[PDB]
Amino acid sequence: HHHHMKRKGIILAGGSGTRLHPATLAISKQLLPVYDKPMIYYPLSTLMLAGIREILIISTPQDTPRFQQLLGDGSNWGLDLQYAVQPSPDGLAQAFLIGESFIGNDLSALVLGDNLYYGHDFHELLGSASQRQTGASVFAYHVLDPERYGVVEFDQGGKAISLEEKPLEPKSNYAVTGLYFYDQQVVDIARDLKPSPRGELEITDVNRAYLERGQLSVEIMGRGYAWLDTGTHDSLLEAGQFIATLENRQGLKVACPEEIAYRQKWIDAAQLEKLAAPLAKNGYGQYLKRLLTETVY
Amino acid sequence: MKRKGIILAGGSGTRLHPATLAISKQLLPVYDKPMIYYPLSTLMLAGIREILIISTPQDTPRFQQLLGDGSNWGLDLQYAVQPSPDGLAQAFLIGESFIGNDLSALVLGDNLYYGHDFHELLGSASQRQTGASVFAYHVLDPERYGVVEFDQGGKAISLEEKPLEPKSNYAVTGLYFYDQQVVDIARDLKPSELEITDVNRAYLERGQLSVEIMGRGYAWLDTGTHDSLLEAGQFIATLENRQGLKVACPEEIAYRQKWIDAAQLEKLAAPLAKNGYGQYLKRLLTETVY
Amino acid sequence: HHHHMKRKGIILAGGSGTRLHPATLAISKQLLPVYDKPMIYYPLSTLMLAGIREILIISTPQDTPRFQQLLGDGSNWGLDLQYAVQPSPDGLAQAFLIGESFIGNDLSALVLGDNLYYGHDFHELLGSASQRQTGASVFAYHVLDPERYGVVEFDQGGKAISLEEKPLEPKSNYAVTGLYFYDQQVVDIARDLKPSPRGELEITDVNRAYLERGQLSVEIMGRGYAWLDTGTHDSLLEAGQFIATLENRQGLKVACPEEIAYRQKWIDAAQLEKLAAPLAKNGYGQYLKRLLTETVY
Amino acid sequence: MKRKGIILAGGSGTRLHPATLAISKQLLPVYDKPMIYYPLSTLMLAGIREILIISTPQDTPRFQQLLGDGSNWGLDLQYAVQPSPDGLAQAFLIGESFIGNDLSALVLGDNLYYGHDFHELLGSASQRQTGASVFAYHVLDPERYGVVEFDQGGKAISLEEKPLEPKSNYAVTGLYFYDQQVVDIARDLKPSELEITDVNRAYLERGQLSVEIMGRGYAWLDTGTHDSLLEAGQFIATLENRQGLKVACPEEIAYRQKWIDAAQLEKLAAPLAKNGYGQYLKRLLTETVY
Ligand SMILES: Nc1c(NC(=O)c2ccccc2)c(=O)[nH]c(=O)n1Cc1ccccc1
Ligand SMILES: Nc1c(NC(=O)c2ccccc2)c(=O)[nH]c(=O)n1Cc1ccccc1
Ligand SMILES: Nc1c(NC(=O)c2ccccc2)c(=O)[nH]c(=O)n1Cc1ccccc1
Ligand SMILES: Nc1c(NC(=O)c2ccccc2)c(=O)[nH]c(=O)n1Cc1ccccc1
Ligand SMILES: [Cl-]
Ligand SMILES: [Cl-]
Ligand SMILES: [Cl-]
Ligand SMILES: [Cl-]
Repeated sequence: HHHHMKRKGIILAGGSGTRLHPATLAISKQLLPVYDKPMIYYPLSTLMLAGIREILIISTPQDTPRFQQLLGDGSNWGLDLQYAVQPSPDGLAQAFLIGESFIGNDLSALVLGDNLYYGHDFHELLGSASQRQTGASVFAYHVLDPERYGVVEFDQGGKAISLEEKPLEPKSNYAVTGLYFYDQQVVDIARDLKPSPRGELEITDVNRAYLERGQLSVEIMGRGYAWLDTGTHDSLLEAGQFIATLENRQGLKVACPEEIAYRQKWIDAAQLEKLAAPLAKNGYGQYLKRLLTETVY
Repeated sequence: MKRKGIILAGGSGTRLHPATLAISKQLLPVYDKPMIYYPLSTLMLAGIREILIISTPQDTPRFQQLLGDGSNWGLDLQYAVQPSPDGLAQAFLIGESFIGNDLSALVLGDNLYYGHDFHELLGSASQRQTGASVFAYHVLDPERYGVVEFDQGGKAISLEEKPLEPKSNYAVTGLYFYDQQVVDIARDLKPSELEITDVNRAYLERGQLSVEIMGRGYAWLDTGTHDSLLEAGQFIATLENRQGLKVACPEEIAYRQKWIDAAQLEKLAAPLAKNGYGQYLKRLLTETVY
Repeated sequence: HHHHMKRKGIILAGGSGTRLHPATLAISKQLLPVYDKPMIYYPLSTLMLAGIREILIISTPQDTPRFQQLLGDGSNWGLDLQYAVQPSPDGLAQAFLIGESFIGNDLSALVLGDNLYYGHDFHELLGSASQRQTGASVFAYHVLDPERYGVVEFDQGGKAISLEEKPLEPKSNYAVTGLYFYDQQVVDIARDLKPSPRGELEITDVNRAYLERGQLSVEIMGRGYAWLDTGTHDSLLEAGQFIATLENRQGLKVACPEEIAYRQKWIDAAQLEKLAAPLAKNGYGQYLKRLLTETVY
Repeated sequence: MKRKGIILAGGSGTRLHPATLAISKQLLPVYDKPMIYYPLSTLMLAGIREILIISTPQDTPRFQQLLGDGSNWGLDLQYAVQPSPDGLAQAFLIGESFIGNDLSALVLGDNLYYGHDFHELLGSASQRQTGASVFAYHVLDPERYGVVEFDQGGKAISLEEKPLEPKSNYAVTGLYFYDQQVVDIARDLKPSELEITDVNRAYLERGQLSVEIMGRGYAWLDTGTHDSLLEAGQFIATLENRQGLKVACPEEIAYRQKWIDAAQLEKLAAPLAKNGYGQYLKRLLTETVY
């Protein structure tokens, strides 16, 4: 027949299996707080910073109602939030099959629900990835332990020439972060994925697909950014200390969704005033109130 | 006489919202385990095996899922709800039939204790068949708590809940031992909240309150703020990683109290075998820890 | 008679009096480590990032030999380091009287020896301040406790219109950080300063002087930067945790002077190899060695 | 018999360079006070007032400036140098004339201890007039230390310094009590370094080594890395800020041992009056701390 561009977001905030049991037995990792807010506020704030307003949250059946209770339909923050369940954790690239109907014919963005980013001109780094309407965009960050991640190899010109998932002998220390930008080809790339030996559909196979077509942009997220680790109990604790230090220093919050919707002009002063009221007695609501007065450059 | 325990893990209101908007504080981890493991481990260390967990209606199912009926750790867990947050002393009205004609002990679900000879320090409270024991602890901010005042001879002469002008820096901790009188004292309480400090004052007036000092060489950790939640997890991380030993591991404590045997400990470590907690429980079977 | 532009740096790493006694009784604050290196490496690294190679370190008479033992004459790192003593702490603006001969007819830069900065495109933020050959440049950063600092007030257009030192009622939450860029007028501005009521020559009077002549640029250092606090034992501990978290995450060091001189091309591979050798057994020397191999973007 | 003390605060080589390039580790603060205050406070808590500080030649003047002759805190401090880092047992050759015919105790200048009833735990070692006492502590990484092996009955049967295959996870801590034999045992040692574990093995072979367990409810903190230095300061910050009480404050401990009086404590707090440490010492004059 005959047919005659915006970008949707997906947050994968599914099962971390038993790795962090028993800490995570009664509740999933992405609802645990990092200092003063739930973990999912951070990657959600990241999507919002990319200008993305229509967002699918993928979680386990057990925990979806709790994600729904925390976040609603998004209307309070100028967003539209929908929900989908992942019955079993079959790999990150399942997000695109699970989210196939949500995505439709649009461009998309995947963020892991346990990743947090901090640093200056992050809005602008996401802007270039979001503005690119063709191909895929990922970010490479220097890490101590690249063997844990998808690793990107660069030629002497600085061109990305290979990707490898958890290599025993990394070709560089540049890990692919858990924020991915995709055009309309990804659902089709995802549907042709064959499981890997450990029973998972690998995002690195999706990104390699783009690489082999010449449509993978790999931007460096520099060392002046913090891409923090929530993979261990220890790293979770370091992520909370990190955010506490920045917030207590500056009197500004990292990854406050109310604030970000306010600054984007997705909600207005009066709506922000309403969101503050039920939290007026604690520091978070008193912080939302203070935003109405102050110019923050 | 057998002593029954109660963990009160009720609501903290909106004070830590949005961090606790999704789920109650006592289910969140402190470092490597759910917060409630810590006060539970305290009761177990006092020899207490029959225990009532009281939480909000929304969250009981989840305490219940986490901990079950206790039988896997040689405990006998029961559960009950606190519909609204109307004071710690409701624990004894909600827990009345559970307690029966027995001695009891109440620990708050968010209190963490650490230190040497804690088993002994709780032994002396536990073995008192008569009266009540509580613990006083020096703190920077006594206004936040029940404050005990002492005479020059070291005798408790008043308790005050959240006084504007604390009489001392001694704060009553969230661990309480009681005889058969506490239910009836709980039942005649009048709202101020139904205050645990009124329960303890009732025993004080009758010369039946033992106020033992919990010395400066014990850790009574603060989980009342986001900052103090953090310091607590850092505090436990430092101890566990220095020693290769875990703080408030119920499976280990059951095993050491001989409430479960080596074969049961082995089955418990099986599901967790690929991570550090299972590896740890496996390592306990063949190492002597003094 | 008849006469016929580079920028020199000064690090003020003098007396913190008795405020941090007894921690600082046997040694000055600026030699205490922040995680894995001495505190003075951080502000020194900041000057180096601004392209500054000729640097005066001002310390107490008691501690100069220890600053000299740590840092030498700078030749090992492609720098020229000189030393001057401050017999009594009479205020930060004394740096210009103490450093009058060192400065000569050049432009200058003052950094406090206990300030540390982290964040992306810091090189570029310093570049604009350093390239400005006229007037003064300072940086304003949002803090929880502006009452502790020099506070900058902005009009609705975002123009700086006043400065106040430790105001009881701050006009904004924007504090002036401890990095200052100056033209050839500063030594003369400094020499006319009259002590303040508490017996100190105030840098805020110097900056107000520039403001009243229309030659103070106040650039915002955004919230995506960390300007960390070493004013208390607590904040010192948070600064060390902060740097440990970033360094252990990335496998890169913050404020490694050897690395920065290497990357600037002030020293070469073989010199860096020599600086590594006496530290080869510890993580710091093994890190200097690894830099010779790897491309870090 | 009077027992004299030695703090060994010698060189850590280049291991923490460049952080310690400027000055030795034991002069750096842990949170709010210089590291050496902590092992010093340990000796004081054991009743030890006559103390020899041994440090590198470069740094002695500065230990000497920091601490003086001790008289202001009711101590009697002396000082001596360790020219090179040739093993902890040199402490007894360097300290030989200082020790004389007396009993002695050696603490490493970078060891931190915390916990309840520490005064008592050191009392039982201190009061032994014969033989040597050391402390064993469970740790994750016993290879880094002197490792003690026990028989099924809990008796020490071997000590090994930094074994490649530790026999247990029990590590000997950096606090050692000795009788009059240690100098002569130190003097017959042969370089392996002159090893403190050889000194302790000499007493073991003669049935004269008391190996007491320092339980899991005590903190023996690690200052051997940059990471463990940090965890230690965080650990002390959390205790001091929770309690409003300081850990290892020599002035306070002198005052409580009645080695200095209220008027002396008052003069000590005067120079520090504008900061928290002086304010703290002033606050100790009019508060009862149990
Ligand atoms: N840039 C901001 C902002 N600022 C904005 O989102 C913003 C939005 C529109 C215009 C200007 C600034 C904020 O309010 N909170 C915040 O954490 N950041 C940093 C951030 C945001 C999301 C994820 C990681 C870091
Ligand atoms: N004392 C123990 C023990 N020891 C025991 O449970 C025990 C009990 C009876 C006999 C032998 C060991 C332990 O295994 N785990 C633990 O965390 N502690 C300390 C502790 C226990 C509860 C709360 C805070 C600290
Ligand atoms: N930008 C760098 C760099 N990179 C450089 O200095 C550099 C120098 C010349 C060209 C490219 C990069 C570094 O090596 N270490 C470092 O801590 N930073 C960040 C930094 C440097 C100084 C003060 C605060 C943060
Ligand atoms: N026990 C005390 C005390 N208590 C005393 O010194 C003391 C000694 C004799 C009688 C009464 C109190 C103190 O004041 N400060 C302190 O840090 N402690 C614990 C301690 C002391 C040294 C090292 C590690 C922990
Ligand atoms: Cl960067
Ligand atoms: Cl104690
Ligand atoms: Cl920014
Ligand atoms: Cl113990």
